[PDB]
Amino acid sequence: KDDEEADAIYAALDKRMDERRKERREQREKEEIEKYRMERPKIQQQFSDLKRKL
Amino acid sequence: AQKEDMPPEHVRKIIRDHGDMTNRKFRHDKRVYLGALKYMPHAVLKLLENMPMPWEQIRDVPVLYHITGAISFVNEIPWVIEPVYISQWGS
Amino acid sequence: WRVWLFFMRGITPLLERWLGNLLARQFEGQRVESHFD
Amino acid sequence: QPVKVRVSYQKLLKYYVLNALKHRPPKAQKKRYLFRSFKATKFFQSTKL
Amino acid sequence: SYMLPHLHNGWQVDQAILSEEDRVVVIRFGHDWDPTCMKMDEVLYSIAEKVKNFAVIYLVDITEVPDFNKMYELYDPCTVMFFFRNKHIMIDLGTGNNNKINWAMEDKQEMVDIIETVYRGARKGRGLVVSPKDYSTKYRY
Amino acid sequence: KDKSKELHAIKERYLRKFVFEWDASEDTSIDYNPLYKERHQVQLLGRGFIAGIDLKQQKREQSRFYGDLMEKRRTLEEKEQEEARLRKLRKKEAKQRWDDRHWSQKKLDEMTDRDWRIFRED
RNA sequence: AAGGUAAGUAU
RNA sequence: ACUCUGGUUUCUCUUCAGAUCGCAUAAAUCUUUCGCCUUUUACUAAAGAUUUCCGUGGAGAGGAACAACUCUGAGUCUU
Repeated sequence: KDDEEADAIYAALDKRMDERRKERREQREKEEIEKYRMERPKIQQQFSDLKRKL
Repeated sequence: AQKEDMPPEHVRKIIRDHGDMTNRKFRHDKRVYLGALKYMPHAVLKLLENMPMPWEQIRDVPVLYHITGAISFVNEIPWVIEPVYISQWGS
Repeated sequence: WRVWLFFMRGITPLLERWLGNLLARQFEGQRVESHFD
Repeated sequence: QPVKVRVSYQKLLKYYVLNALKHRPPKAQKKRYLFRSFKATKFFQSTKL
Repeated sequence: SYMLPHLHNGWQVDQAILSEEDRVVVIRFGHDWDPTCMKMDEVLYSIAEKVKNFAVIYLVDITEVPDFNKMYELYDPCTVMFFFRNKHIMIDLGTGNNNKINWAMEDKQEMVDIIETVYRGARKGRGLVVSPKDYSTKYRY
Repeated sequence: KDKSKELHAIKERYLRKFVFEWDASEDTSIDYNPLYKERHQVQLLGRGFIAGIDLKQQKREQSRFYGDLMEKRRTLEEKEQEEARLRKLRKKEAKQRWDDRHWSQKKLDEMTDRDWRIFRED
């Protein structure tokens, strides 16, 4: 089982290289999603009151 | 501890050992071997930027080489003093 | 030499991601109007 | 000077101007270094060649 | 998408292809959430009843059923494949890939024509059928 | 011709294949104004030279205005120092040209290794 | 780089 | 004219980056405007927003070379 312990090394290496801006880009996309949903709400939330009334 | 610099003959012996796919001595070390081949462009980029200049016969560079001979990077950035570099290229 | 190195820095991610997703064990792969309905 | 070298001059200036115009300040990052995490793992060795 | 029958494992896909002896089995490999797959599945649902006599339509989730990803190259976002009497049928679509339809088709008549051509050719014994429409160009003007 | 170029400019203002080469039509350095065509190149006080271009050729393309100004304003005493410097530099460059000459001006016995390989490479 | 795979029986 | 003052180099890690991070300069995706248009994968070239990549500075931390004396200012600094 010397292969499944070697794929993890390269996978962790790739994750470490992605760690440069992972927090700084997954946070900006969060604010973009919130801003987009402020103007255009989700479809399920547009029927939340009606779904409640069922 | 810390990893020391291996003698230059180690990489030569490893590469001569890694002849071809026909040889049956190495057939199971695949994930360790070809998992690092995706970084081949860096090996392309690292040596081309460390190209010896016209005023140098031999340019020894530090090398970070895979333990299986799969890949070798020139682990060095060509840092130069800009007036010295410009004067050398003017010469 | 420097021009092709500047090309190289940009093209390295493409080749790296194309390779690493190719010789890996697991491979990975008009909708605007037919969306909201 | 001939026409082709002149056009070379304007095109080099064009690329220089485009680079200097469409330039954004580099984005903040956590400084993860490659060739430093290779040798951390037991898969790469260092030498001089 | 959520109306057509769903196959949940490779054995179910095997049995679905094996079970039908006089109808072409149309299988959509993909994901319910994929927009291309939603367009393809809504077209299939539109024509599901009309082709009842000579076609049966099933939906297979490749993430849930990755059993045929390697052999059938099910790596495009959407894939439509036709089988007849346990035999994959190829279509000369003009796209360069005769083994599958790997895009969403808008018109519901074109899919009916493709299924009808596949049924005719397969009942005649052919393994390749030339589609009535050449898909080397989207005919956008 | 050029007179109508100005009027044409005034009127215009108011009223598959890989191409490695750059088309000559893309050239912008085309002007009707004699001022903007034959521009006055920077003399740099007769002591500065454009980069890349060799200094020896640049010296003989000089306008000679500053050379005449120097030979006019200079007194005899300060003229002798410049004459001596010019003679010394001329002698040094003559020695350099004598050492760096073609093999046609050298005998076989006095050939150097560099000249030998130059002759062989011909 | 492609949109240029005849299909079918038989081992 | 005095006692204490504690280095520099280098290898890594963790973060923050306003600033020409960079006196240098690529690529990708998306959104618009175009030019080819014949279908993606490549493109024509401007704009906008992003991502990745080649590099960078500051700070903090952890080892090593360093071996430490002293640089150095603090001062009663002395005739």
